[PDB]
Amino acid sequence: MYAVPILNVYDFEVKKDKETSYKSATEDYVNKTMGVEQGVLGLFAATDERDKTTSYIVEIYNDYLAFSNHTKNQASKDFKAVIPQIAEGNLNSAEIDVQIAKDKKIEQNDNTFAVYTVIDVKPENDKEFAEIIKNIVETTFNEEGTLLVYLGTDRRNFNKWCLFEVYKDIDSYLNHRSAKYFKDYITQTKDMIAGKKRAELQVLKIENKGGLDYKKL
Repeated sequence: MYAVPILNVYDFEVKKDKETSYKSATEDYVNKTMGVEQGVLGLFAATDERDKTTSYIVEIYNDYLAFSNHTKNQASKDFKAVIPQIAEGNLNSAEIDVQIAKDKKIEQNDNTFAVYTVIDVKPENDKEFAEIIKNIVETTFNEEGTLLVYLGTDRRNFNKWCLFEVYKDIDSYLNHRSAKYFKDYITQTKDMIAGKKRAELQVLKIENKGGLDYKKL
C-alpha cells in the first residue's frame, strides 16, 4: 500500500543455435522464482521471433527490497550465469514507474496472447495523453478476455510509455483493438505520438500471484 511497485522489462537477442537452451533456462528461472521467493508479484517470459529472436521478460515485485533479494537469491544467480552462453548481444532493460497495474491469475495455455507496446509521446502532449491512455487501459481491463494490463513510464524518460498486456486468446485482443473506444483513441492521439513499436509476442512461461490492482495515487 505505501510501497512502490517495481516493474522491470528485460530484453536481449538470443544466439542462433541456442533457442533450446534459452527456453529451458527461462522456464527454470520463472518456475524457481515464483515457486519459492517472497514479494514477487509475477514473471512473464515471451519471445519475438521476427528478424532475430529476442527474449522479453517482464518482472514485477512488491518493492525494491523484494527485488534486491531476488537478484541475490538462487534462481537469478543461476539464470544470470547462463545469459552469456545464450545471448548474442543488446541486453537492455527498461525500469518503469507503474501508473496502472491490474491482473488476474494466469494459467497459461496454447491460446494465451501477449503484446508489448512502447509509445514515445511528444513532450508537448504528455499531460493530456497520460490521462487519455490511463482511461483506455482501464476500459480494456474490464473488457472480457483481458487477463493483465501493466502501464507505466520509463524512468529514463517519462514521455516513453510502456504497455504490457495479456489476453485469454487472440480473438479477445483483436476485438479489443477493433472496438470503437480503441479506434477512437488511435484517431485522437495520432498527432500526439512521435513513434510506436507494438510487438505481438509468443508466450514462453508465465507465473503470477494474480489479483493485482494498483494505481499511482
